[PDB]
Amino acid sequence: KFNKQKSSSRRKMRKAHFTAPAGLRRKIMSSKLSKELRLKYKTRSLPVRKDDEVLICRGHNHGREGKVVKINRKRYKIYVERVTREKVNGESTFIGIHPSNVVLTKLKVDKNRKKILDRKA
Amino acid sequence: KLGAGYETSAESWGTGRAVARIPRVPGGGTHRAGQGAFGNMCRGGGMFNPTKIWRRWGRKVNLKEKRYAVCSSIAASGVTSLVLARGHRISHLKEVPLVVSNDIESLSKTKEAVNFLVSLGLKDEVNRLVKSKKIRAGKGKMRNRKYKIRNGPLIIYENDNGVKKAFRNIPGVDLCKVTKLNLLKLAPGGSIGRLCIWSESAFKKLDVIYGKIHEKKVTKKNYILPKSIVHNPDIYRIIHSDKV
Amino acid sequence: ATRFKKNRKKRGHVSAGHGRVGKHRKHPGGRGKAGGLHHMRINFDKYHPGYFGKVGMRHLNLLKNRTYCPTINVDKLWGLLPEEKKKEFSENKDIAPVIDVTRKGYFKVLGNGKLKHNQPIVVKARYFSSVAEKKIKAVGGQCILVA
RNA sequence: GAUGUUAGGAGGGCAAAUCCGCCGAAUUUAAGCAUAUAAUUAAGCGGAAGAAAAGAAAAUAACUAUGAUUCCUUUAGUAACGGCGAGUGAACAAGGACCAGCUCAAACGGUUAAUCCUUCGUUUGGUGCAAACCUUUCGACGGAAUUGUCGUUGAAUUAUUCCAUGAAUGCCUUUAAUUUGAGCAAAGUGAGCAGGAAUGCUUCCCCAUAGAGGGUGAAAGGCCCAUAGUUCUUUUUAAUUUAUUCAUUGGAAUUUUUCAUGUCGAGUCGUGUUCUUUGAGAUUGGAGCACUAAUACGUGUGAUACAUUUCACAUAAAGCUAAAUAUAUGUAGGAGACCGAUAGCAAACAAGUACCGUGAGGGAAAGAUGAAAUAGUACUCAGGAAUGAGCAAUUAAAUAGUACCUGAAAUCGUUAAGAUGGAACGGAUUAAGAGAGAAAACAAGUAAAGAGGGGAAUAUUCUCUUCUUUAUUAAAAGAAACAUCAGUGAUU
RNA sequence: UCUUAACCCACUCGUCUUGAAACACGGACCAAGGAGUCUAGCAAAUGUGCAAGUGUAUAUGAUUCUUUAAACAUUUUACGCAUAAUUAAUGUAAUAUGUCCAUUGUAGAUUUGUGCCCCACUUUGCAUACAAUACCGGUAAGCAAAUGCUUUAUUGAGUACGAG
RNA sequence: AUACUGACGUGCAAAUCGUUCAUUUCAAUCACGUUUAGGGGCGAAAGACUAAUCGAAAAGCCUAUUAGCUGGUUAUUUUCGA
RNA sequence: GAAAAAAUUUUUUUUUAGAAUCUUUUUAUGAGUAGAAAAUCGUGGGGUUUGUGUUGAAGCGAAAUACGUGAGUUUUCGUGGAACAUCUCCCUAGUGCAGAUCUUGGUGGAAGUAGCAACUAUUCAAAUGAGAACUUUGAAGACUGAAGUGGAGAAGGGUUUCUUGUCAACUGUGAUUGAACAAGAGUUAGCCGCUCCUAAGGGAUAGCUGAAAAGUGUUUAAAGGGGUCCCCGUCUCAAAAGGGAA
RNA sequence: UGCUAUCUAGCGAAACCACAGCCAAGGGAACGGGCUUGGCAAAAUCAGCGGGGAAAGAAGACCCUGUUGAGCUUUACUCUAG
RNA sequence: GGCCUAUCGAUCCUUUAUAUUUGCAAAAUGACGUAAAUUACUUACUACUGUGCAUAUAGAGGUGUCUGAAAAGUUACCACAG
RNA sequence: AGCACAGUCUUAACGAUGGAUGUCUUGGUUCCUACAGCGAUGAAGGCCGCAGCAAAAUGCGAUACGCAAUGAAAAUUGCAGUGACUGAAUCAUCAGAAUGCUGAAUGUAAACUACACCAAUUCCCUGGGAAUAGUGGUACUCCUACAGAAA
Repeated sequence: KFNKQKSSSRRKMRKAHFTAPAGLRRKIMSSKLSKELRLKYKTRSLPVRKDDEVLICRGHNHGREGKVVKINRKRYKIYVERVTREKVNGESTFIGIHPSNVVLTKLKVDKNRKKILDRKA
Repeated sequence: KLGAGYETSAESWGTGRAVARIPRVPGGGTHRAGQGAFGNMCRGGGMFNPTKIWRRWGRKVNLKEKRYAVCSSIAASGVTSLVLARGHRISHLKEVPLVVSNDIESLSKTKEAVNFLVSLGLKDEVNRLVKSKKIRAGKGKMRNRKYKIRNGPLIIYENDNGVKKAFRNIPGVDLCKVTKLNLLKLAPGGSIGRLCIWSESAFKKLDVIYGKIHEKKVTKKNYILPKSIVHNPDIYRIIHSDKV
Repeated sequence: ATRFKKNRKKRGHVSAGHGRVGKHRKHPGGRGKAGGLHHMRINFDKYHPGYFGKVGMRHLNLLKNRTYCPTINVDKLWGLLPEEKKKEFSENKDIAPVIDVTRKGYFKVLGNGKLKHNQPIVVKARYFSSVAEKKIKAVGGQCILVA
């Protein structure tokens, strides 16, 4: 913006969003952190891991809480346990949720994640 | 691109075939074979006159003319009726020539800036600006023309030590340094009578500029002030006048 | 520009203001100045009388700066004074204005027009006309030759 | 001068936008055409660089002169050239950008070349993890070379001042710039309403040296990444910061005083000639050919052939050199009052591809479901099988069903209505049918009881107002008809 | 509104063409694309700014550095065109006071006056037209010891208190 | 490939088919390999042939060559008008 | 600067102009190609202004007691599912189609028509399969008639072969067929070819010309082979039908 | 006599097409399918045919015009290899 | 100039007349002319000054397709624009 | 259960047909800024390969859609394998690897996987033991150095 090196064109920014490397995709699988935890760490946002616990804030399933099943980094969908959906034949899969539609409560904290939390503090 | 609409190898197939006299591509088994080639009528044929780079990028307009426009636009900005006429909401401003203390040129925050405009009474203008943030129509938007947003206050300043940081990130509000003063910002869209907010320093410096004070013989090579003899008394007074 | 041009006036009118009989052709007289003498002679004679044939010597390597001379007429010399200086001379017949015309870039002083008679002026210049010198002497002034 | 698969090395080739060399046309223009023009261009064959080329006076001036090159502004469409027709066409000054100088050769130095190089070696430093780079003087053994390497820019001689030099001990501190990757990085996922799902609508909040941008099931400063702001780490190069003693050798610049007056690029200049070329003109540059020079008091210049002589200015025939400048190419960025899928690069795509040509070559058509197919058409019935249908079934939506957005016109199907004697449709004018509509094309007010809004009075008393409803009095508006006028006719 | 009716009228459009309904030519139908432009240099017109000047050229400067690829400024007296012309060309280049003054006519806008207005006389006389003289450069002729002159001829994109 | 100017003449075919006729041991025919390339080749000569292409091939470029000549040349009202 | 009407003097209702390219008023006038002008209208973008958006925009189809002389504008109903306008003013343009034997794409009428006309002839019964004139089997009848619709091979093609499936398209009629489509499999050399040799030939060396590119080819040679320091002596590719080891 | 045509089942084009399609006479660009006055004029079709459509092809190769060409020739002008 | 109405030719180019008028680009070419001066690189004063070339003005040499191209034939082999 | 001449023309409704319009858009485009040569240390170009299931682009080269190293760093799935409480699985960086056959192409060649000649060669182990006909070298011109030959 005030920097005149980095582009503000729509076209390039979109292209970067779509052709993103896996690490870049992982970066934009971030979610807002739950309100007391947010206060505790003074941390707005964290990248989700597969075993985390979210509350859904948008879509028809808003106000459902639950553990995260699977992440699809590539096409930008997380899967949550209580947003099941049956297919056309009646077979059950999970509804995909955009990561900005959910707020994160319980983070699973590994050594690396702890080091990141330490960096944020 | 210069050669565009003519790069392909093609010629008129000529008389004896009833087809048009225009050039056709004389290809093989593919659909280009005998297909219309060059010129504005044909598919892929390019413009009738492709654009050369030069289309009068540098025009003049005199030093005296430019100077006149700035002076006259500042004079117009002075006028209360013109400020309202330009579409600025202005009923609760105390009077249109707004000169403030130099404390403005020391401000820190966006909040202080908003409070300052509200204190002046320019709240209604700020509301109009805040509302006027919208996504543009038409096929230009995607050529990096996302918004249309309107124009409110222009702050005319001596020192950059508050206004620069304070009124930055404020929708529809512009700042300009008193020496610098651009006509395009003083009269947007060619519309005279923008709401101009002056520091006492800026206002006073303006008088010095057109006062012939300091800087030896330099200013306009010993010159000041557009000052033609076109004049009023208003017309109705002249006719009403008892002798007349 | 495009708003106001001739196509917008003539847009649906087929022969385009260029004549249904005539039918506007690529170069209907040939190029540029070609028809001179041959068939456009009457135009050249009535509008361009000095044009054809040679006159005079050839200088082959002239150079403009050798013959460069800006001139001034005597009439306008008192005008090279500012207003207060002109008033001061008008008042005082004891002293003459000296005028160095070189600072004003002039080199020859020519003789045109009237003067407010009986007032001396010193003119310093490279060149003077016969009449200019005579008028400056006549009004009680002086001419000074100076390179 | 041969020879060597001798030892160490090099050149070759590709790419080309800008750059440089040769070689080198015509269409065209003159309304024809032959000179001129196109054009010292296009094609052709060659060579380079991140820029090159040009460059340190055989220059311009005639002034009170300037003083390597390039480039811009300019002179200047001028001097000038031209079937003097068409047309073509410079230089000097000036304002600037920018400025940088120089060295071979010859001359000079013979105490025995003060030179150069290969091979073999050898060590005082310093980084880096390691690879490795980086400094560093000393010896050999070979060669080269006096058919000339090195030094030196007249020569000594005086006084001054500077510069290289080596050792010991001290000491490498603070900042500023500059430029990489890094990080950290503000407030709401609050009501209420309708919704397939808000980021919508409202309404109550806020944050902003972040209200650029993108994504987020519909328009988000406060949903996320980003963004503004900063905190560091990276590149180099400036200021600051400390020197103190002991040591040889050598050199330079001035300055005196003597003495020396040397030098200065040849089949080259020049002239004749030819052709080319130009602004060059009784030949401007180039090149071919013939003849072929002079020594600094020479000879090159001073845009008209010449003789005789000035005067001013220069020092050819050897070489190098940064910068401003150019950059339709390659790559990397940033862009846009550009195009928006028949446009725009030939190419938004599995396009320089398919396909075509013996081959040189020529060269396309070709984007869009949905929010989500980790929602992609389940199941049943009738079907040989395609398929169809469903009381069945996904989705907000399937006449959204994957050759899926919207889905125009040509064209054609069903139904309905009308028509129809060798065209068809139209204009002008009424008709009868078939459809649509009440806003001018009627109904102000009053009483009864439902819904709202206000104002005053001191959240609620008084009171003013507009819509629905029942019935209950007006009226106005247009069209008729006759009478009455004024204007205009015709009649007897 | 649409729809037939019936009465009256109604010849293929475009086209080049003296003359097209033509036995003149193009057109099976529909969709989309599809043609007086841009630059250079010149001219008049009009607008606009300044004026005997005008145009900041190239370029420098900045607390100009999302916009800003323009906008702003011109050093704590370059160049274009216009300011007098003429001409092969060296050259030459005043309408003159010897109250800033002082070119001559005739029409002619405007102004003064008279006898709550038109007037008829007078009064002043722009612009412009139609002339007139000068004078400057060329060219003559006449003279001629050049500050070369001269009554008198002619000629110029001339000049007669600047207009660009 | 002489004739039937046969069939065909929106073909089976950018020269076919039928019938007729000429040629057959030599200046014979056929293949494969080879040579000569565009104002050039090659020609028992017809301006023949040179890849369905020839009184100057094909390819690409100069090139958007040029044209007193042909065709086309797009909304409305109003005005003056050859 | 006050006119009328409704009520029952006093209440109510209608109207009540000042935009100097504007408004009131009068009189005259109205042909039109080539051609010139003015006033408008519409399209893309930009600045400017103040609006329209998912209780549905643009777009589109059908229309509208609609407005304007007209270009057109506006609206209703239906579709549609995302962005849309600016007449307040003004810059900007690749800006307005019936036509070019226009360009490109789609599509009709012609028309169930032209047509599916070389090469003597097929029949009967069965099998297969949902379905058989043109698949398969059998029985008849026939033809090609060894210059063969037969064997082998070259060029050229390139898995077309072959087995197993198989029927969306194609197989100009049908079709279960197939040189079509899908899956697999298949080509084995001391002795058969190439491979070796030279020819007609091609490319180079040595040279020499040519700015180079190239043109040439022993033509001013100090270059490859055999013997035991001598003797020969340009090289190389070129026949799948010449020569040639089995 | 064969093969087609013809009719059926199946398959299935194209050229072409302003709009089309009854005549007589007149006038008119001096030869009209449409114009004007007359004759007249009744569905839908199936098979033939070449009167007419001044039928189709394709910017008449004829002829003429161009300060467009090209091939060829000379004691046309001007060059030029040899 | 010819009794009148008829008896003729641009620019560039060539050529010769003419001038007390000019140029050939830093200078000069009659002439040390005329005076003085001479310890000399002296100082004044002079209307009429080398070859060659260039001008300016005035005629003449020519353009009869006569407001002024240095210009023959041919194509039934032909191409193209109309 | 009856009633409708058919055709042609026209009209409206509702569709087929077709892909226009509108709306989009990881694309073009031009300008400006910036750096800017690769090659016998074998390039570009071209072939031939290479995926567990793998055709075409992309990617890569017999170690072949990843190796090593680094920084991120827990997943990866069409099937199937694999890995995680950080040198594996995933990405990006990529400085160490490797580097097919060719191609200037250079041993002679060329519608050849043809053909010479000279070196035989490679690995393991600490100065010894095993393997393989495999692997190299051998163009033309030039230069500097050396050599024994000649006049």
